[PDB]
Amino acid sequence: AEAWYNLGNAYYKQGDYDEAIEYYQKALELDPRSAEAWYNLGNAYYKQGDYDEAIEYYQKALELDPRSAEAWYNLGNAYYKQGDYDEAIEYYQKALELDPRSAEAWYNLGNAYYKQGDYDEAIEYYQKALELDPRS
Ligand SMILES: [Cl-]
Ligand SMILES: [Cl-]
Ligand SMILES: [Cl-]
Ligand SMILES: [Cl-]
Repeated sequence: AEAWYNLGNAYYKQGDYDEAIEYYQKALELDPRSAEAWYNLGNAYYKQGDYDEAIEYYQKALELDPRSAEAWYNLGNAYYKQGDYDEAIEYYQKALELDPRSAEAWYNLGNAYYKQGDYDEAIEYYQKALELDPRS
């Protein structure tokens, strides 16, 4: 499983996402408990703009490792890309539970409320993002 997974990563690093997907799937066929293989398979589909597959595979990663702030944040991003702003808020909130000092998560939480027309909530979360990164 380790050699298929790292072959997938060597493709992913070059932006060869079709091949990354092929080889991550071979890794998972052999070891389906690898949170990291599911998460990176999700990432390869995300990079291709296939958000339905990204969401499916991030959800599997997070079943195996619910302490992955990165998987929560990227699941929020995949739902944001689909215009599902309440699910973006749901998963950004989980990422911030695990890393309250993530300027990126505060900012994207702000952008989900902005897309809903809740501009005062957006202001609140952009203010938190700027408390952490005043040069953004
Ligand atoms: Cl992970
Ligand atoms: Cl889940
Ligand atoms: Cl929604
Ligand atoms: Cl919160």
